[PDB]
Amino acid sequence: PAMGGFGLKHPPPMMLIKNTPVPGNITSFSDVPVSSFITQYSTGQVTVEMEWELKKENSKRWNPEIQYTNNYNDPQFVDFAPDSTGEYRTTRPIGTRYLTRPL
Amino acid sequence: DGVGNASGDWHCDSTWMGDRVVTKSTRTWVLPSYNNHQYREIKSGSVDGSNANAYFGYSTPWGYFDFNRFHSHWSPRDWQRLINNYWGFRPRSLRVKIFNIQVKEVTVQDSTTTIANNLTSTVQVFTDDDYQLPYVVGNGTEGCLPAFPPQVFTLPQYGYATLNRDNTENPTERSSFFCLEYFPSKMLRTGNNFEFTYNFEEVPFHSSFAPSQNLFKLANPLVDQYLYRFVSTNNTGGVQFNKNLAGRYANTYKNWFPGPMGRTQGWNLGSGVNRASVSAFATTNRMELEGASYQVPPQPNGMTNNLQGSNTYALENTMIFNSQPANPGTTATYLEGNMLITSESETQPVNRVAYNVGGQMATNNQSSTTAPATGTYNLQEIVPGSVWMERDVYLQGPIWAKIPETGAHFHPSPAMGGFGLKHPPPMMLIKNTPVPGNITSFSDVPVSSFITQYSTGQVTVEMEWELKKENSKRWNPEIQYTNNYNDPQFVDFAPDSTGEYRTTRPIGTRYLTRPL
Amino acid sequence: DGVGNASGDWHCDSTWMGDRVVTKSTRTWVLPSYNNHQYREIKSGSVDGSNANAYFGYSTPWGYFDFNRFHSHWSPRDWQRLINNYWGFRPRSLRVKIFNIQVKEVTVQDSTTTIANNLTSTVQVFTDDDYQLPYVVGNGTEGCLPAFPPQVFTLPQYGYATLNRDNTENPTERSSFFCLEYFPSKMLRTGNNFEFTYNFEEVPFHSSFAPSQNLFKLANPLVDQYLYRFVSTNNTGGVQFNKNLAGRYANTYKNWFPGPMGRTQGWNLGSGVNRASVSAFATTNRMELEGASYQVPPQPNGMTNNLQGSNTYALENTMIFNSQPANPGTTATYLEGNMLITSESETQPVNRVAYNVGGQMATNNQSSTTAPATGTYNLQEIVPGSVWMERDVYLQGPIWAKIPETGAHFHPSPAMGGFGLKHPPPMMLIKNTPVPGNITSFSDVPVSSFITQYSTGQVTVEMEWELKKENSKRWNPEIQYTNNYNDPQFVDFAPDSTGEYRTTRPIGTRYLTRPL
Amino acid sequence: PAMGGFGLKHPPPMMLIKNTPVPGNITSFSDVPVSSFITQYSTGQVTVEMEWELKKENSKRWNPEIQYTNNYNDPQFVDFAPDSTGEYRTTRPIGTRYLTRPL
Repeated sequence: PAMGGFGLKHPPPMMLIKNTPVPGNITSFSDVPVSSFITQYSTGQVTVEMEWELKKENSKRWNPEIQYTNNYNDPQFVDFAPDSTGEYRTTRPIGTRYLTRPL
Repeated sequence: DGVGNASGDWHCDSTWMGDRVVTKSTRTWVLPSYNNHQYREIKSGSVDGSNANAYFGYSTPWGYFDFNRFHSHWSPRDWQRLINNYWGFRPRSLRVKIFNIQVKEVTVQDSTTTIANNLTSTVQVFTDDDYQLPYVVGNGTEGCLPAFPPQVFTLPQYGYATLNRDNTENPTERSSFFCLEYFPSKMLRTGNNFEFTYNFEEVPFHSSFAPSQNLFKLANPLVDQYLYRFVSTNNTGGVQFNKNLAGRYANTYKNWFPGPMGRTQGWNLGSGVNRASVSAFATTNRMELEGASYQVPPQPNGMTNNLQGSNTYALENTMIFNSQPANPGTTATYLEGNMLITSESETQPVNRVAYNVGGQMATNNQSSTTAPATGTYNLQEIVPGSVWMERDVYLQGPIWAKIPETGAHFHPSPAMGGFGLKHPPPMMLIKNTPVPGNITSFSDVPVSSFITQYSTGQVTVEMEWELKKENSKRWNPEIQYTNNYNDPQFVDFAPDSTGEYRTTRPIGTRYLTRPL
Repeated sequence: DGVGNASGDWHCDSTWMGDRVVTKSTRTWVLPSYNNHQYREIKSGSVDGSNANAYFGYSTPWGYFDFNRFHSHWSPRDWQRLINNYWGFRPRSLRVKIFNIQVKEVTVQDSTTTIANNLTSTVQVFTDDDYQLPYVVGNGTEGCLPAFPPQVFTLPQYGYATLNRDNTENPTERSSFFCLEYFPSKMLRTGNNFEFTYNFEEVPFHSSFAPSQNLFKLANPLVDQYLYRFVSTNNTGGVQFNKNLAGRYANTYKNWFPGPMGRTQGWNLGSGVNRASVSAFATTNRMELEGASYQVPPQPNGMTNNLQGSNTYALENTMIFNSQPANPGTTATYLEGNMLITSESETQPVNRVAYNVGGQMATNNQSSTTAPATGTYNLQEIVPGSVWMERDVYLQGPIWAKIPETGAHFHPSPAMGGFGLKHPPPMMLIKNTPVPGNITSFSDVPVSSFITQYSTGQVTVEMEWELKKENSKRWNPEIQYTNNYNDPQFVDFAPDSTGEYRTTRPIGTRYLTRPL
Repeated sequence: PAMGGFGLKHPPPMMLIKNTPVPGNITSFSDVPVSSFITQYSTGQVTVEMEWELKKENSKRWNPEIQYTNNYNDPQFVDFAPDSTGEYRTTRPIGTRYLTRPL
């Protein structure tokens, strides 16, 4: 895929969810479908557990490598943390290539 | 289990079984929803003209159980039974239980504020068993299980300070954020309960006895020493000696020395004039750290803040409690009449007096032309063959402290008293799981409207303590902690006419004596 | 073992055993001490007016064995036996042996330069089996085992380029240094030997046959197609069709297409006028990479550089060898008479001609007012149902290339021919262990005076190849590679009067034919 | 130890080495010790193999940590590598504390 990631023939199936409808007060019969419902919503918890397999880095480079590091000159707030308002901050995209390999 | 079945029972007790005693306490707690479910980054600059006051940290929406006060486990009367009969004690195990939970939803429509219970809501609970979070429990802060069992308490909010940059409110690239929802926790509905056990690591017994002898006068007052001492020079400069006589303790040779001391200022309580209109801060004992100046009460162990039968107190070497609990952030000026000022006068035979100089020593080299000169010192640290007594534990004081992980420490015994532990009883955190209000459309922006609610429940703590049996051969009767009041107007350690619990005195731990 | 016992024997051979053939080669190598035992950081700026020439890297004091040329394993006559009889072949295994080592010390005192052998000196040897080092072997560079067995060769010095910054000589924070002494190696004294085996990964057979049919004329010339084709519009604009007749290949419907092509410039060899006083570079085919322009011979697979029976060559789609080995860094201007110019004319029935346009196609939309227009193209990449022939292997050419590790590639077959391997025969590095000169005092500064020395020894390579038996039903006789010279003045592929090995022609691999 | 490292009661024993003396041409007897030797030196290889035990980092910090990283603005040469002369370069002391822990 152009946007990155794994391309799958059969990816993690979609999980759909909905609130089962509950009819309001209906006093007479009609062949026309019910259109008045009790308004409602739901909430809950969801847990996702993923196992990932890793490929161990096996280099013979002598000198030290580049690493992703928390480097900020005079931070006004901690990055990747909630600020004074409670809203989560993120000031930079973190890619994936820091280690090197000879071609 | 279910809504109409109770998840646990009430246990308050004390079971003495020889070498052990087991205490049980149950209390009723209430938990507010803190911060409205969110983390906030809290901070401060230089407050009250001191940048040691600056910090940077985080408040969380979690609350925690804190039972690190002796009165949370001991009744006044069991405490008396302990300090009048044993030479020491130490904690062995801990068992905690949270049960009978009830989540209440609060709705304030049209100023009616009705409280209904929500049978389907949860509270999350976990214990930080690997000490991965900032441990805030053993630092003399409020929010512990109350002294008196019928009292209902509010759990305090968990928060912590991390690193600030240059004594300002700003963080550093090393400041850390800990998300507590990033630990595994249990969820409890109204029929559920949480249970947790812990064993303390072998620690030394607290020493609940006072020394019956003075450290500098351990020689037999009937025999002379076979050692001599330099006493002067004759008109020509030749040195002269004199034998150390029997009972002349001012001159005998000593084998052991008193513990470390750092002079503190002494003030008079009750009768006894002090300097008028003083402002303590400017002249208190300080330690520098990262460029800032901090007060360091109660000073390090090894001194005595009071000399028996005297009203002079080295106030900063003292633990000062209030006779009652206070409201948050009070700036009232309390007087001696409101306090429970502790005294360590029963360690004076071994610990130096904090408001006096520690001794003196040679300042020059005498010769036919110069006379020997000496100069006193105000501080003196550890030397080899030094002995002192640790600070005492009070019923209204702290049981343990976590020894900071740094890889290097000396004699891990906390300044405020109690046991110093590498791995102390883990923190137990708790919070009301958030429940969203009516949300009708989708948004990628996080939900910010919740149903307001709170919880309440019971908590039981069960601690096993090991005792060290007193084994004296003293002939005459000892001093004992006793209920002695001249013309009581009310019973102490009991509820008064209003229903509020009274306590007029700090109860330490050293009544029994021992020869050195 | 010992000084007076030989550590191995001489093996040169070829053993044909049906479906397999095993070649063995032994050569004598000499190894100079490179750089005087030290690593140097080598670099270049923009040379010859091209910053694609800039680099940054390291030379090391190691040398390596390179046997990635066919003539290192095949004699001219065994090569002929292979290309006249088989349809394909592929490498199966490799076994290498280094033995009979001799370290020589060289002393030049008073211009006498005497060579003595040093019985106690070592050479270090290792193979990079995990491909942790820059693999420089399959890039058409010199220093392979020689074609002719009696020749003695010098091992080349290992060096590599890493990343340079912005087409300049400077490194980047990603440039890496590899210390080769940081791998485990064997040490060999004059009685020792080194042995190493390897198995190739299943690869496709090389195709050593030429197509006996043209790809666009696979239909039976006797039958018409049951498909029709648009041939015009009548005076009103209505469309008209015509049946595709028998043998009218210019119109039949096709199922398959020729391989990818990128137009290259065509030049005439021998007879055939070219533009006078030209400077190729300015107009050669290029690819940009990191901001620089690189020439890319021999262009990607799928084209033919020559049309059989013609003297026009798409020179940059061609492998050009020299009839003999040259000195390092020669800037001489060779003429056609000195070269061994290869031709891929036997793939013309399937591969497009590199110096011609690749075809044409619709450029507009016809209507009552506009006539259909078409435009030719100069490049065309892969389409589905495309077929082409890979480049041929020559006796004087390369056997394999390492496929670069990037996680994404298409049809890993090297432009220069041969097998593309994920994990190719590991590099074998070798160096003379340094021996310090007379050092009389201590210094923390590394020793810089060494005894000068070199080594020599024998190396044996044993490769097993698998063959694909030719299974034709052609009736008439085939084309074969044959020793045909009109009035020879010397025998080709033999030493001349001087003792130097002659080779006047590149010997490819496609003589046998097959119907498509 | 003030300079850092491990303080040992019984540290890795000292390994001493010397060239055994070889007397020059001595033609007569003397009770006086020989003082003329053949001058010589030695050389060889030395291999040291150390096993180290590690303490695995077990943090619950959320935001990213500080890491030692190869960061140079406009390098003129690779650090911790041989330069054009062949001499090994090192422009910075590399300590050991990058990870953090709550007290």
